[PDB]
Amino acid sequence: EGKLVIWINGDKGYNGLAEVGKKFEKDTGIKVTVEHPDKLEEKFPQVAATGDGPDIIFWAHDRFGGYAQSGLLAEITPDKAFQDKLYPFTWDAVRYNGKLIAYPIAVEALSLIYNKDLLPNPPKTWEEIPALDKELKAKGKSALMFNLQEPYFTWPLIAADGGYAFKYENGKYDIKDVGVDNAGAKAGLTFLVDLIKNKHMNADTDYSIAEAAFNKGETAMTINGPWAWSNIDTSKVNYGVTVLPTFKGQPSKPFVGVLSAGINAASPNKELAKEFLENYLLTDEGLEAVNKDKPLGAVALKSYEEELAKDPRIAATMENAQKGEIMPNIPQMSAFWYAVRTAVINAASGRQTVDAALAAAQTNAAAPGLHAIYGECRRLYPDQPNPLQVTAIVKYWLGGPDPLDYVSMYRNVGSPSANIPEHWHYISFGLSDLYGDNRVHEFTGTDGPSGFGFELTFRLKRETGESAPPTWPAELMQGLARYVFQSENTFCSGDHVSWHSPLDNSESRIQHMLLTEDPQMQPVQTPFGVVTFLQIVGVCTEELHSAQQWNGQGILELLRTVPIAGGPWLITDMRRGETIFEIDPHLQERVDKGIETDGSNLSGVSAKCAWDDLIRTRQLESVHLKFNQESGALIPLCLRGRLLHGRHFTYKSITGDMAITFVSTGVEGAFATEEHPYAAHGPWLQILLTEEFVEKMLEDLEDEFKLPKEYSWPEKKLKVSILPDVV
Ligand SMILES: OC[C@H]1O[C@H](O[C@H]2[C@H](O)[C@@H](O)[C@@H](O)O[C@@H]2CO)[C@H](O)[C@@H](O)[C@@H]1O
Repeated sequence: EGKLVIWINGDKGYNGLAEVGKKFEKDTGIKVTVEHPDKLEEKFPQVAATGDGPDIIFWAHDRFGGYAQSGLLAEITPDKAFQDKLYPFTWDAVRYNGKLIAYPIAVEALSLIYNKDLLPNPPKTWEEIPALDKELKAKGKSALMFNLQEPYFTWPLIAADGGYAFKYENGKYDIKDVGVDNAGAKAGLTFLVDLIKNKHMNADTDYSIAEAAFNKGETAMTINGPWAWSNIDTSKVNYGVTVLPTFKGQPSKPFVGVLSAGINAASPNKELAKEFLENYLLTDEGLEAVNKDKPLGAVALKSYEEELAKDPRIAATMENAQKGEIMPNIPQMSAFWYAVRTAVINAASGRQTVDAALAAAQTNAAAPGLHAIYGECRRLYPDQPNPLQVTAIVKYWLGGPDPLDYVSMYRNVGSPSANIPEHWHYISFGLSDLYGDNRVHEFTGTDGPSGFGFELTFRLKRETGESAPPTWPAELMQGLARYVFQSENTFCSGDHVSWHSPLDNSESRIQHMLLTEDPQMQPVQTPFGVVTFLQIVGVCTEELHSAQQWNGQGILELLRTVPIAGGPWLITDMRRGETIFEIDPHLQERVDKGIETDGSNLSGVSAKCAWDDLIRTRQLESVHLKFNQESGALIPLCLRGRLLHGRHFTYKSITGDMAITFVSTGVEGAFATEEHPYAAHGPWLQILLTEEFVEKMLEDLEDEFKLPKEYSWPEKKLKVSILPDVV
């Protein structure tokens, strides 16, 4: 046996297609499920990896070339007698690198739908509409309303003056030659932004807002595909479907899309899928059942096409399809669509000028490394297609100071069941290789790290009454990114960073940072390398010191067990006023134990100290070490945490040039022999302590405020005193 699961976008006929699925189950006994998940075009390549996905997937052909290259689609194998049933150009739309990768279903193209009662003669040009809108606003109506959230609906205007996505030149598509940035495209988008300034259209208008407006008669026009006609029938609005308005004398060029059905390559039911598609859905009866639910446009099945051809609504669809351009199916299409999805929104909402919104989409459409990261982000935040975002306006590769080209700011609602608070999630762009053209980072192929190999992320606890994420952390990430770039020393999970300043420039006690693998962002494959995601975690100086004395990983584990200091997701709360050792005093024990068993990472310190006798190599037999109180409290960590693990530890002087290097029995390099344990080169003193003597010395050192204290022995002496160093 086997099941058959189908995905089809919500605006299409999923109920008519379900009827066809019923007839299949009747005649065959195989159950056909139909689902219309949100953002199915993005979710497919996500869950086709785990094969948790549909046996069949429906969408415009432009997406498929991208699926096919990722090996997510099985090649379809119709015989000649079936191929003759559909038009040759619709098989063209589903052909990628020589193979048929999906069955074509229907041809879609945007048309101008107008309310005959409100507007008997629809305007032949775009420029007519501002005028036409004043007349309609007088009697309380509007002239035009259509989806401005999706570039698919505003692209006909942008392309009217000849703006394009990729150029069909010399037999192929030129992937770097994108045309969203030329005069024609700016002329089209400038005109769209104008309409919104003069309040003929509103930037907030999405699909369901426009559809409701037109179907209640509140607006005289709209732009939409054959699928929308069904609901205008139910509204009983007296409407007609016609050619789109011209712009500057040239026609609107809508991207024509062929609704196609592909078969999952991980489907165990490729044969059942071939039967359902070839001998049920693709016939006069099957296509009819889907057309009745929501019109398909001009179907690819020659027979049922000639039957509907009379329908003037179809005639107007193909008239606009002729003036438009058929969408390419190359993998780079999704990139292009996203680049423009943003450009149009930013340019319309006022976030950005038309001239720079399109100049942005130009570099970002071409740019593979950027795309991949956005793809993960969109995997985490499906319902935030346009996040507040900081952009470096003077790019880092034109001499600019700030190396992060972008920093995106998402809203993470957290988890109420697992005690993870609502917070802001920042992701950076530019530490990895975004463009792969040797502009910022050396191109090192698909094998190895992409640029530095990671991007920063940050999770900031949401303060109360905060409508939007603050922007100060984007500044911080610019600071860290500069730190990495200039030094060329990369970071790993567990590393620490001394910042010595409250991260937000308020008095916050959080003044440092540990780094750790972001708990949600998953490493990505890029055509320029691999990109993992490091997350910054704010910490107090007390905690930064623990991480230096013990380890980064160990302290990170602790921040996870104290919810108000990070929790499982290590969220930074900038209003935290207590260290984790003051919240849970019994944690200090865990660290000390962690040091006794793992050992200290601290190889030395710059502190107030000196030594005295009681270039050459002076061999001595009586030594008097002098420390500050602060650096004297270190001595037990030096003994227990390093000399016992067979490691050296060095105190540098900083008031001079003296130094004291404690050396265990049996470490290479070092000139105290233990025939004569106290040798000096210099101001450079090395003193070797046997395990026996270290263990007893630790008993004798118990750190109260008495000074100067002094400890003595048969070997040696050790003072801790106060001002002498600074004087
Ligand atoms: O807007 C970007 C989007 O455009 C196209 O999506 C269309 C789709 O082709 C239509 O059948 C209908 O469902 O409207 C969609 C836009 O809301 C592209 O096919 C798609 O890849 C792209 O992301």
